[PDB]
Amino acid sequence: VLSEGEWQLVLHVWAKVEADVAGHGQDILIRLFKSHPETLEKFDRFKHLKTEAEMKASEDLKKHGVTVLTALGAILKKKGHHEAELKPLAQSHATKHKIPIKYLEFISEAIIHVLHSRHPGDFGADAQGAMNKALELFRKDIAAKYKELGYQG
Ligand code: HEM
Repeated sequence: VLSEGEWQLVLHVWAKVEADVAGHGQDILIRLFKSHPETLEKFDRFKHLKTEAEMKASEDLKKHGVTVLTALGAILKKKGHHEAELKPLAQSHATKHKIPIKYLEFISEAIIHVLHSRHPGDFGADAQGAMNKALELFRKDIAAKYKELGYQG
């Protein structure tokens, strides 16, 4: 469980994410796609994009980056009590999108990278630690839904 201390750190950097969701959402998906190319193959919708410059020029990709960060933001502000929000999310990812839990680990890593680039003084070791925990709790609750459905672990 995150402490109320750790959540404060989490929601304090998230409030600045919210200052430019689109921006952050674009950087995050691009990092994920470049670092883990197989992840791009899960999107029929963005599969055509070949270069970083193309990804950057895609307004539709920018639009999906807000969709994603918007769903994450709502979960995070629930501080742990996110079951209604998480559920539909795990359902669609396991069963429609077929996204392995491992791929959820790579986007976490992408998020924590971008946050670090964008908000140094706001994302020290301590907040990095808190965000990592929040995303592990995310991963863990989603995993328990996947196993219940007969996907991944
Ligand atoms: C922070 C983790 C993530 C969050 C909060 C998130 C959120 C969303 C949401 C809200 C949607 C639209 C509604 C729905 O279908 O659920 C969506 C669509 C989707 N997500 Fe995620 N997602 C996450 C991670 C991933 C990852 C890692 C992948 C693949 C590598 C993935 C693949 C997709 C695909 C294929 C769609 C369908 C989009 C479309 O074609 O319109 N998601 N995601």
